[PDB]
Amino acid sequence: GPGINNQVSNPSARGLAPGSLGPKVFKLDQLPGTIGKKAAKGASVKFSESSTQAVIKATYLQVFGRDVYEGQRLKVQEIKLENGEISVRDFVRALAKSDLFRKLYWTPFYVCKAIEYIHRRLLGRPTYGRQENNKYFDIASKKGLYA
Amino acid sequence: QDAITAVINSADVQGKYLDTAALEKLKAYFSTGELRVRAATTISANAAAIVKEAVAKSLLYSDITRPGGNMYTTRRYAACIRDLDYYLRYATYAMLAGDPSILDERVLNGLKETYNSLGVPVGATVQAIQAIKEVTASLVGADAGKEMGIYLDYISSGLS
Amino acid sequence: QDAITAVINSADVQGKYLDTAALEKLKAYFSTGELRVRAATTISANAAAIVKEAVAKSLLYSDITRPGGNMYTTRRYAACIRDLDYYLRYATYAMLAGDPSILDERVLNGLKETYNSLGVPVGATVQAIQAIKEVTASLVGADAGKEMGIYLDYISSGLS
Amino acid sequence: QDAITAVINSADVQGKYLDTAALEKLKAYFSTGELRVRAATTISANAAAIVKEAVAKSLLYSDITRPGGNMYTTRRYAACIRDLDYYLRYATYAMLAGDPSILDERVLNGLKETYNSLGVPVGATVQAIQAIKEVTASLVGADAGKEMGIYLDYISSGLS
Amino acid sequence: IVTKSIVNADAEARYLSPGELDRIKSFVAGGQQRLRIAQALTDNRERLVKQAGDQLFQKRPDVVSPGGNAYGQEMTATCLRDLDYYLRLVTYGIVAGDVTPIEEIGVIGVREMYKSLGTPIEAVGEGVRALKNAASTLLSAEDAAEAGSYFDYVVGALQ
Amino acid sequence: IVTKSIVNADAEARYLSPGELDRIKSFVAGGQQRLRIAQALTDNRERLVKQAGDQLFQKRPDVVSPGGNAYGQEMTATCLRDLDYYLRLVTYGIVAGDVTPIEEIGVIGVREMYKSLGTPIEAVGEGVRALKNAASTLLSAEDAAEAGSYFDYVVGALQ
Amino acid sequence: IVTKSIVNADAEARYLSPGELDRIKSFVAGGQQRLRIAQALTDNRERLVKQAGDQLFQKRPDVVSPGGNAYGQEMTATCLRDLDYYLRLVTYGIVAGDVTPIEEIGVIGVREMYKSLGTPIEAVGEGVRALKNAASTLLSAEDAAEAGSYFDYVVGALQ
Amino acid sequence: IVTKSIVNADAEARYLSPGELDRIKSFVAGGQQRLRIAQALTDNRERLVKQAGDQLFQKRPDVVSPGGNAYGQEMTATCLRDLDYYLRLVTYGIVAGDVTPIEEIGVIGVREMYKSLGTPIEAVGEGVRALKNAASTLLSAEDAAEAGSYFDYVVGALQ
Amino acid sequence: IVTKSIVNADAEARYLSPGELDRIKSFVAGGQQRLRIAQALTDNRERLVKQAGDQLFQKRPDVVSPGGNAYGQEMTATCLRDLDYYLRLVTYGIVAGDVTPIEEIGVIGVREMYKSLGTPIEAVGEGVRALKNAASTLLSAEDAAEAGSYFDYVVGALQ
Amino acid sequence: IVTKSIVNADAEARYLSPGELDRIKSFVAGGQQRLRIAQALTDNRERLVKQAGDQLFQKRPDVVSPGGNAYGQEMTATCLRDLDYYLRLVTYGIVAGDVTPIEEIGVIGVREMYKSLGTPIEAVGEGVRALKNAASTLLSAEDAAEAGSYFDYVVGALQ
Ligand SMILES: CCC1=C(C)/C(=C/C2=NC(=C\c3[nH]c(/C=C4\NC(=O)[C@H](C)[C@H]4CC)c(C)c3CCC(=O)O)/C(CCC(=O)O)=C2C)NC1=O
Ligand SMILES: CCC1=C(C)/C(=C/C2=NC(=C\c3[nH]c(/C=C4\NC(=O)[C@H](C)[C@H]4CC)c(C)c3CCC(=O)O)/C(CCC(=O)O)=C2C)NC1=O
Ligand SMILES: CCC1=C(C)/C(=C/C2=NC(=C\c3[nH]c(/C=C4\NC(=O)[C@H](C)[C@H]4CC)c(C)c3CCC(=O)O)/C(CCC(=O)O)=C2C)NC1=O
Ligand SMILES: CCC1=C(C)/C(=C/C2=NC(=C\c3[nH]c(/C=C4\NC(=O)[C@H](C)[C@H]4CC)c(C)c3CCC(=O)O)/C(CCC(=O)O)=C2C)NC1=O
Ligand SMILES: CCC1=C(C)/C(=C/C2=NC(=C\c3[nH]c(/C=C4\NC(=O)[C@H](C)[C@H]4CC)c(C)c3CCC(=O)O)/C(CCC(=O)O)=C2C)NC1=O
Ligand SMILES: CCC1=C(C)/C(=C/C2=NC(=C\c3[nH]c(/C=C4\NC(=O)[C@H](C)[C@H]4CC)c(C)c3CCC(=O)O)/C(CCC(=O)O)=C2C)NC1=O
Ligand SMILES: CCC1=C(C)/C(=C/C2=NC(=C\c3[nH]c(/C=C4\NC(=O)[C@H](C)[C@H]4CC)c(C)c3CCC(=O)O)/C(CCC(=O)O)=C2C)NC1=O
Ligand SMILES: CCC1=C(C)/C(=C/C2=NC(=C\c3[nH]c(/C=C4\NC(=O)[C@H](C)[C@H]4CC)c(C)c3CCC(=O)O)/C(CCC(=O)O)=C2C)NC1=O
Ligand SMILES: CCC1=C(C)/C(=C/C2=NC(=C\c3[nH]c(/C=C4\NC(=O)[C@H](C)[C@H]4CC)c(C)c3CCC(=O)O)/C(CCC(=O)O)=C2C)NC1=O
Ligand SMILES: CCC1=C(C)/C(=C/C2=NC(=C\c3[nH]c(/C=C4\NC(=O)[C@H](C)[C@H]4CC)c(C)c3CCC(=O)O)/C(CCC(=O)O)=C2C)NC1=O
Repeated sequence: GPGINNQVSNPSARGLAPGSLGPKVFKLDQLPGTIGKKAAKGASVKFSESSTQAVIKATYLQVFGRDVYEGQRLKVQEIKLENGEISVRDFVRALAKSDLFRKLYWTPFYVCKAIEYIHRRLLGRPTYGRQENNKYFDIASKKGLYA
Repeated sequence: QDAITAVINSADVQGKYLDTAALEKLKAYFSTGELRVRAATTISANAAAIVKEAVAKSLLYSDITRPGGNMYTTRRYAACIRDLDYYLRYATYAMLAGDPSILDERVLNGLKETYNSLGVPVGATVQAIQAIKEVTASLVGADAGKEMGIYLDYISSGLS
Repeated sequence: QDAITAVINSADVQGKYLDTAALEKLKAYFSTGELRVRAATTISANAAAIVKEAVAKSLLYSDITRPGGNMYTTRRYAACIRDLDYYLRYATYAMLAGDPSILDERVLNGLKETYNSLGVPVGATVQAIQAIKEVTASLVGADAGKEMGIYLDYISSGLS
Repeated sequence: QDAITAVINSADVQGKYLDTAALEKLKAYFSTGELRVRAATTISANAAAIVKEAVAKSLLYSDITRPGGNMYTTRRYAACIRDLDYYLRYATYAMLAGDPSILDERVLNGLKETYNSLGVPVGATVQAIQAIKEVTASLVGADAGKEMGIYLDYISSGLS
Repeated sequence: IVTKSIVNADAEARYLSPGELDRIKSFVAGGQQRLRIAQALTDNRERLVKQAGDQLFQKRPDVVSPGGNAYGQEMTATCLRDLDYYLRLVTYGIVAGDVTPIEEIGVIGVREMYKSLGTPIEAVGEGVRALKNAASTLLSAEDAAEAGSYFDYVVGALQ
Repeated sequence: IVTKSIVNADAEARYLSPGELDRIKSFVAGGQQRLRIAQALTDNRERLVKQAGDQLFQKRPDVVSPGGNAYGQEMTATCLRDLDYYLRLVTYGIVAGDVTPIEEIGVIGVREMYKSLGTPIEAVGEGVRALKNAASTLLSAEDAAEAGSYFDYVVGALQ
Repeated sequence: IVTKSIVNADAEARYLSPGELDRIKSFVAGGQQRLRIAQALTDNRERLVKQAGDQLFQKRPDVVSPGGNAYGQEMTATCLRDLDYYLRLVTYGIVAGDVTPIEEIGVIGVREMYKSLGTPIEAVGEGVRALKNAASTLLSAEDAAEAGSYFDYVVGALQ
Repeated sequence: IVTKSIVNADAEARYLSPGELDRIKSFVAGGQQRLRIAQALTDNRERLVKQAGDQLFQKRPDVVSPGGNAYGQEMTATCLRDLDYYLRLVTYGIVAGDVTPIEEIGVIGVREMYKSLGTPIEAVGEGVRALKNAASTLLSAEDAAEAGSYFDYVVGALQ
Repeated sequence: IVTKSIVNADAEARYLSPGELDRIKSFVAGGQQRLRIAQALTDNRERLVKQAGDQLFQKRPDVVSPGGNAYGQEMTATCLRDLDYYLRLVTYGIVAGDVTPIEEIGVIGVREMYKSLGTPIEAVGEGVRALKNAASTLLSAEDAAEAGSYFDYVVGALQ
Repeated sequence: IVTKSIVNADAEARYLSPGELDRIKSFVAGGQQRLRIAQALTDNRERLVKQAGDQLFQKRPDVVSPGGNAYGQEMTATCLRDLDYYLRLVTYGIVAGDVTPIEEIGVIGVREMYKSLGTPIEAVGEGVRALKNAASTLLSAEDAAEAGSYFDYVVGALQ
């Protein structure tokens, strides 16, 4: 991203844009199923939904890193997010507590390596020092990966 | 949704193809689309001046901009400017689509509950949108002005 | 980066304006963009057929898909198809950009580290990318197959 | 390893005899060995002139040779000349072998560890190897300069 | 192309760009030729669908084999109706300029559908490729480039 | 099934709860019947692949037909080799007691593999159903139930 | 504008949607007019910097005044060099078709630079407005519109 | 018919016969109607060629099958160009009255040619038969007998 | 032979001395004869192992005798497979021009392997001598000399 | 070149490998061309020293200048005697086929000798380059290549 809003620099510029140097972000807009007020609901095209499915694609793309195989998409949380109740951060939380995420990034690796890699995926930045590290590792020692 | 995609969706619910009635609707949409493009340019020219003239005509020197009003605070005044800037921009989008359903789905989904919960007055917003309608009708022209005013009045009726 | 963005950068770091050689480079890019777009369209047509034909040419019925080989397990076969689809897709992006920097930035960055960590055979990957290049040069024609094979051979040379 | 030894190894680990594709590879190597030997001779002619021209192109009159830079001390300047002579000599060996495995085995093994331990700047080294590649591609011709630049870019890519 | 431009300028906070207004102007200028192409494809519905389906059965005899899905008169009639549906969506996409009508009517969930129907995807795709070849032979040359590139989107999106 | 309970109690910070110890003790008790079932399916493999190819090529003749994938002796030998692979993974799942070491090698990426090989997945599911029928004829009732368990998992997985 | 669509479709796992291909084809068509506009602004640079300094120092005389920053020949030469830099970045943005390679070099950190140089940013915005007026006088109507596009972006950016 | 009569009287030592001069007189008398038929066939070039080629692909889908020769837009364009060439030679033969222009431009060595091109002869012949049927439907009745009999020579000479 | 000169000049800090470049150029010249000799030994592998087993089991019958190692069909098949391995390594050494890639795979630890397998090494040396005699009968004089070179190296190595 | 292979195989306990025997046989074959090249450089020595002094003193006039070493008739005679010595060692290296008997007499300690004589080594390298150019003009193409070989070694050695 832009240099000037380094988090060490501007603790007042954390919710800013990523600019054009950073990767492109995804906001869930135009939630499908809200089609006006007046009675209708018999359309075909409904251009909003084709743009909402791509947010669901990018969520797998950033938490898992790749696209998931066809037999392992989480269809329940997919249609629950499309319905309108579960939100994007709720979908990321329910995705990172799946069995595939556990058997890919918690089961084959060391505890501290898996904690650091989960910080690379979810928060999107490496952990600063030890101040975060047997903090999240102290949390891992009482309730586990879910905590 | 455009006017084109609305025509296609209506024919698709019927299950038939695009014969002469739908084709004549599409020819009508193309003929108005030329002046719609020209109006989009002349609206994107001076959107800031349009919002400035609208708030100077309607909202300034009243009780809501005085201490004890909804537009007193500096962040509240900036939110007012950005909301009127939105109404102009989305009325431009709904003008170019020739179809107000994208405008409805975009802002009239939740702006009623948002202005309910925040305590924002509705009628002052309706007056401000009407002032935007007068300023854009004076700036652009007659028929493109009323084409803009159709969707601006759609916004003002959706908020009420 | 682009070829346009590379030309602009090379003119920028000198403080130089756009001289006639840079305008020649940009006009050559604007000449070649026609077949660039047509090639990218027909490669986006049948990428799965290209990957299927490439594994049927190079990797299938070898010892690699036999037990003991690296493509024996079915998750490893799916990972092989994924890696070949990645090579073809990023070669399409580098062909349409006209600059191989996205291959260096997104594919070839830490790839030998990964392939030597997992024990992935490198020479079989190079031969698979070669079979990809032959199949898409047959499918798209020689004139765009040259530019496709340039970036696929770039991936093959950086991999080795 | 060689290109000959790599072909023999790839035929050996299958238990395969020398089929016609391996004989094609060996005959292509026996065709290219002429210009390989001539290029190695003229690079062994004036290696010191190549290193001198490369530091005069890239590293000299920068902040790197100024105090504070990594080439300020005269033992560090001598170590810089030594490292560039190493890159050119091992690129000559990899060019005459026709296989970059000796670069992976003797140069690129623990080199990023050393350069991050000593605080050696990596990007200036990459630009110095680039200037080496341009000087020797000018000196030897384009036809052998391609194969020289392949292994010098291999060193540059593994260093980064 | 108006819906896609509007939603793309909707994701940003700004209006429609001059570039995008040039895109809409060029789309309006080419719209009459696109209506001519839609006229030809509407009036050639029968023979295009039948030639494409029979080219498919020449290429792929597995579907009309008795182990296949399209075994029998009724099943093969539904096969030709599927090809009719896809040619109709191709005409919609040629008229609109977007592929959002093709997508949200016939692309977006077709893999799971044809998996549950027992029908192979690749034979659908080969039939739409046969439609592309037939409509390419019927139309004018760079007009056929226009029609066959939307056909190309449908073919690449089905697989 | 021990790795299942171990990673199950390992995601939590708790130990293995003694109900899981009861299920491990019961699996340890049933392991002898599991080993006899696996050896009975082991020694009679070529009969099962023969009868599976029998019932499949009687059921779906399109793989036999030249438009299908399994046309010719080489392709039909590869087909029966695939059925041999799936019988082998079923014996692994019979010994392991839980479907993890069979899904890890045969299920988890099979749809895209068979899609980029051209073969239909429903014919593979019918082949594993034929394997289940032949092993049901080969075994006793309580053995055929416990074999049709994992065969049923494969048939549900390939669809 | 190609990098914009490429990273735009690259954040998604999807390909480049063919509406983006249409906008790339239209930009490829308009590139010749872009190149002529850029060359016309290229060869006439010193006129534009002269008239921009004219209109700026007529508009704001405090840079001329000794309390301001651009006092003396050296400081006023640095001022016209800054205007030359911004005209150069405007020509880059005219060729590239989208404001990324001009914002990356002239916009993204300009406020803190001009704050720690002492100069006001509003005078720089008035200087780019004077450049826009002089280039509007230099070009034709459809050329001045498309130049005042990117000049307008710089004027909005410096404020 | 003048060239053939002259070379036939050249093989003998004698002049042109009264019978042959009656043949030339009748050919001159019918020549204006033959120019009318050539006028109609010249002006109906497009739709005759396209209808005949599409009738061919309705009859013979092997050529546009992917194992066939006319697979793809360019190959099928050359197919329609071959049909265009043969319709042009048919118009030449209708005008001349001989079949020597048809013969020494397009008949005499066509078997060895289409053998070396990989193209089947019978599908060419079926396409020229489709041209015969289409031009028979366009023209007047015994005028269509005249046109279709030259078409009949081309069809019988290709096979 | 290029790796030999490269590590030879690499232990020193000097470059490759141009006499070594002369020997590399001469090996590059003789590579075509090397490739023909290797292909001639390649295609006639079955014959050479047969005649080597012939001459060996005529020479030393103790491997045939039940106290020896190569008793029975399985052990004699392993014996001829060992001779096949050594012929393969001889072809590798013929191509490489120097005995490094054959000593690295067949010589460097062979004595302790054959000691802990029970087989005598002198019988293996007699087998490679029989291979040398059969290849001397198979090739011309200048080819048999250059093959008996590397065969001679193997015979000296196994002793 | 025979001493090179002999000490090369002598550091090892192995004999001379027959690839080394091949390179000795090839050098034995090329010895006649080596002897003719050496005699042609032998009989024309004073021409080569004259043209080398010509091209050197045209290239570097500081040896002519009184601050340089080769000032006066005695010092310039010693300079041309040094060039005569290096031509003699080049003929020795041409006969021997490998650069050992020329490096042993002219290269191995030359830098400290010329440093403690005051002369620069780069001027000596330019003198041997002038000798190489004059011998390239004196010989044919395949002779000048093989002479410029060892001349090139001396030029690389003096630097
Ligand atoms: C608290 C200790 C600390 C430091 C120092 C720090 C430095 C730092 N300097 C950076 C870039 C930079 N740093 C410099 C600085 C310099 N280059 C020069 O030519 C000058 C010699 C020198 C300025 C005196 C520049 C020019 C960049 C820009 C590189 C770029 O972003 O493209 C970056 C990359 C990302 C960003 O700025 O936002 C970091 C992290 N971070 C820290 O946490
Ligand atoms: C599951 C395998 C596993 C282990 C073992 C592990 C160990 C581990 N022990 C740590 C610290 C520590 N480890 C010890 C342990 C010891 N020091 C001693 O004197 C004793 C010899 C020994 C105890 C028997 C101590 C005293 C610290 C505290 C250092 C500190 O935090 O300041 C830390 C630093 C952060 C933190 O505790 O929260 C880790 C990651 N992590 C793992 O994932
Ligand atoms: C965009 C550039 C890019 C690439 C290429 C990439 C590759 C990549 N390939 C992987 C595994 C793999 N890669 C291969 C591929 C091959 N092995 C072979 O035998 C063949 C020669 C070759 C296929 C042509 C296989 C078989 C695995 C499976 C290893 C395993 O997961 O157990 C992994 C480990 C984790 C995972 O697949 O999900 C990565 C990260 N990541 C990237 O970001
Ligand atoms: C054959 C492969 C190979 C390499 C490359 C190698 C490098 C190497 N470079 C070193 C130091 C060094 N290397 C450099 C080189 C550089 N610093 C710069 O600023 C430039 C970017 C770059 C020169 C182009 C310098 C300046 C030092 C001196 C550090 C010191 O000794 O204080 C050292 C520390 C000890 C020593 O030189 O004697 C090693 C081992 N060793 C190897 O075996
Ligand atoms: C507009 C978007 C759209 C599509 C695509 C569509 C397909 C569609 N195909 C169907 C059946 C079918 N579809 C096929 C298709 C094929 N035979 C093959 O092998 C070929 C690969 C393929 C021809 C392309 C067959 C054989 C059936 C009958 C299957 C059955 O009856 O179970 C059915 C169920 C019966 C029906 O309602 O007609 C639907 C809904 N419906 C839609 O609304
Ligand atoms: C143990 C895990 C595992 C699986 C699942 C597996 C599948 C597998 N099936 C293959 C081919 C094949 N698979 C089939 C399958 C079938 N015949 C049909 O008609 C039915 C649809 C189906 C079986 C009844 C056919 C016909 C081929 C040859 C296809 C070709 O050559 O393109 C191949 C490529 C050739 C090979 O290397 O064997 C693989 C890797 N391999 C594995 O290691
Ligand atoms: C291409 C991107 C780019 C920008 C934007 C840029 C700005 C820039 N402006 C500078 C100075 C300056 N800039 C101005 C600016 C102005 N005169 C005024 O009164 C107005 C406020 C404004 C222009 C009309 C002045 C007066 C100075 C000299 C200030 C000083 O010496 O302290 C300097 C320091 C001196 C120098 O090295 O040139 C930089 C780096 N440099 C760049 O490379
Ligand atoms: C005036 C006399 C005349 C004829 C007849 C003629 C034919 C002709 N047909 C050609 C190709 C072709 N011709 C066909 C023909 C057919 N597709 C089929 O299956 C049908 C049976 C047939 C349509 C009638 C095809 C598919 C090609 C392309 C083959 C290739 O490119 O290899 C070519 C080579 C490419 C070219 O120059 O166009 C020639 C010269 N040229 C002549 O000068
Ligand atoms: C390419 C390098 C290479 C060598 C040299 C090699 C030798 C080799 N010889 C073996 C056995 C054998 N080797 C022989 C050898 C002989 N019959 C005789 O009487 C003679 C003494 C001699 C050959 C004429 C016999 C009889 C056996 C079977 C011995 C046993 O089963 O214990 C075995 C164990 C069985 C096997 O896995 O093949 C190895 C590994 N393998 C290699 O991969
Ligand atoms: C065969 C091996 C061999 C070498 C290499 C050799 C060099 C050699 N060069 C000498 C002098 C010299 N050498 C030169 C050389 C040069 N003139 C220049 O300007 C150039 C730098 C260069 C030649 C073009 C000069 C000028 C002197 C006289 C220097 C003096 O008198 O101090 C001397 C001392 C006087 C003598 O006894 O000849 C020796 C021994 N002698 C040998 O036996």
